[PDB]
Amino acid sequence: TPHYLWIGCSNSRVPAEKLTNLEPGELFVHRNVANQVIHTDFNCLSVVQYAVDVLKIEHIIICGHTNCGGIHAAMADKDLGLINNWLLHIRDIWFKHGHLLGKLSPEKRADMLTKINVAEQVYNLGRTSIVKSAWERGQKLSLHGWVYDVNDGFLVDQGVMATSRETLEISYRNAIARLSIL
Amino acid sequence: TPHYLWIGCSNSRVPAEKLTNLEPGELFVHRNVANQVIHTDFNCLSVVQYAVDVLKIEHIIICGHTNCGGIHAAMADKDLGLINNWLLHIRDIWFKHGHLLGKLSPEKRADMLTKINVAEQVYNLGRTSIVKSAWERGQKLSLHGWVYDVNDGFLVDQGVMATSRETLEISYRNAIARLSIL
Amino acid sequence: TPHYLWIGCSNSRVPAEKLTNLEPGELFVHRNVANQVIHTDFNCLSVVQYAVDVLKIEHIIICGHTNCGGIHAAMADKDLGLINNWLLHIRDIWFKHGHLLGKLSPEKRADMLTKINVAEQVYNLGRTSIVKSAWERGQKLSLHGWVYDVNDGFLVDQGVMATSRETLEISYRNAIARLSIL
Amino acid sequence: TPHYLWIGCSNSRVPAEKLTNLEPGELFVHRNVANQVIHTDFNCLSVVQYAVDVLKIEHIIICGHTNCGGIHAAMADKDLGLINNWLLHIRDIWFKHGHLLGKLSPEKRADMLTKINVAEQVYNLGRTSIVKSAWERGQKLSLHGWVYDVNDGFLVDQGVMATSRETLEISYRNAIARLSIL
Ligand SMILES: [Zn+2]
Ligand SMILES: [Zn+2]
Ligand SMILES: [Zn+2]
Ligand SMILES: [Zn+2]
Repeated sequence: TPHYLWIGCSNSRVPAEKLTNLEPGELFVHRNVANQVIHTDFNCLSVVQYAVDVLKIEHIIICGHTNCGGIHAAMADKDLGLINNWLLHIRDIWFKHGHLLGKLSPEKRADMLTKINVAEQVYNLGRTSIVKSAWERGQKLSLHGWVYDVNDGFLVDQGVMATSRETLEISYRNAIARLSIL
Repeated sequence: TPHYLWIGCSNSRVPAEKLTNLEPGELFVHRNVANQVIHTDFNCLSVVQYAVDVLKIEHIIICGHTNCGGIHAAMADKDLGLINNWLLHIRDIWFKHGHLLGKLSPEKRADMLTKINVAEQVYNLGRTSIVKSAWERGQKLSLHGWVYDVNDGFLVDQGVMATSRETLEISYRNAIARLSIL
Repeated sequence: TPHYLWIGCSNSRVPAEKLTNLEPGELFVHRNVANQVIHTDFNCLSVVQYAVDVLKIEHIIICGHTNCGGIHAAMADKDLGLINNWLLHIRDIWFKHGHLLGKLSPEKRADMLTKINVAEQVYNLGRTSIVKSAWERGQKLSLHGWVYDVNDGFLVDQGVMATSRETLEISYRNAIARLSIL
Repeated sequence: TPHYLWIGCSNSRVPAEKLTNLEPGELFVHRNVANQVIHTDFNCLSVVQYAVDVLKIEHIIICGHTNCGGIHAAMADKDLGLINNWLLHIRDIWFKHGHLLGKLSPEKRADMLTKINVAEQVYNLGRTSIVKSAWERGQKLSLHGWVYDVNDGFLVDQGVMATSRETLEISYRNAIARLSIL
């Protein structure tokens, strides 16, 4: 059985098995554009549920990555059909952290939004009743939100780790605080 | 750019870049429970849309797999939270083809539904207006439905394979016809 | 508090309060294009849940109606953006009952698909774990699927009533049987 | 044809054709819990899309309402199944404006979030590529955000009102600004 859920980007360069060292078959995997955990996405939350409730997975990694098409698209004006809907959530995050991102060098803005996004998705994941329950019923379950850079390993935006709803609060607000340091 | 969208199951026992000899960086990936393409799932369809429109991918592989817990769960009566919703589509598929599955021995059954599912999902994928437009505007785009025999090689063909909406009808209906007659 | 959930079409001529005689405030209302209950629609199922679990509603009416734009669109070839995704579920129903509908007079085909649709949505609704639970925990909860005709009151396609998962099976397969009589 | 899409809450205490003096047959309606327009909700957005593209509606009224159980539930910690997912968007809105709501007395709070929600939802509705395209192609389309005071008249203005994407930014941001400053 798998012990890890990897929520990553569909992006071809970011596959769990090569960013991780996990034994073959340890990785339950969900990938979607910009590694989102939208509150009302049955797709992702079904994986999270199946992971958490069927497989009793104890680690969920939301891995985002740099130079992520989703993030760029989120920030772009292009009509990408359904992607617009999907990335609107990311734009929400973008707008929510507009103070911070406005400051940043336009190019780095994408990479910040990637870091932030992961934070937000973990925050989303961790506020899921799926995860909140796993915890509430004392199941061990750690959420991690990382950002993998194509040319750099993990951005050490480590930030995003929750093992409880409370640690989520701290980690999340903490990560957001860290990222705001500039 | 990658050349394949791989829509597969979140089941680790199916790592795409490994089980195809394809390069890492060549598989745009979406995985979800029982590798579904639900008409109204922005998650998957965003991946597809990103794949088809942004990456201009030419091959969408929906790859199911045997001993897929998704498929098993669909056939269980067990309340698996959000997953029940997700898997009710698979149960539609089960019941849609209940007669075929009725005829089958109750283990063959799972692996049949697994194959059928791939077909249904290809069919869904191909009636996507995303995929349909790609085709309508001459975008070379083939849909492929495979099942990875988890305990084995790899059924590099469920027969379902569409390079157009019409080839979709044929391939799919033929696949179903076939799978209904061994 | 409301005692009835009305899942109807967004169609302006089909508002619950005027097709029903219910006291002001008795109607929890969800309407969407072609009054669907898609397994993985958080929107509708949230209303169903809220209805069933918060409001302890004891009656869910999926009211469809004749000359329903959704149904027509379902059957039509038009690109209606997100509507295509949404009505693809209805097309599924259409294709699932293609034998029956193929027979029918093209015009009546739409009205049959409307009757069928309601059956299917109730079937969907009733296989929801929300409803299955209400029942499993002995809560009184009756699903009704009707089809209101603009010029005729209810099509007496009465069919579609479930007060239990078993009655759903019967009512549903029964309704489908009735509709197949031609 | 109807001239208004009414996006409201499933709460019966809000019947649209009645509370507006509008004709029955003039309100295309979507209702859901806390009258949300989630970027990735095909349900609502299909209604909107049908409204905007098929019915060529010129007014989308998102109408929230006071003592909205949706809003209350969002603010409760209670596990309400699928509804938690649905309401996590409202909780984002709550927390997004936590400071404002922090400042408020904990009852004003609900009715504030109710108003804020309408604004957020209008904002979401207006960043819909559905609505954005209608505008981009000169379709006369105004978005309106109202709150029906359930115990009263009707706040025929939350201030949020957009006839374009730019008027969307202004109206929305202004609404938020306002609601943050009484
Ligand atoms: Zn990416
Ligand atoms: Zn599987
Ligand atoms: Zn209709
Ligand atoms: Zn309400």
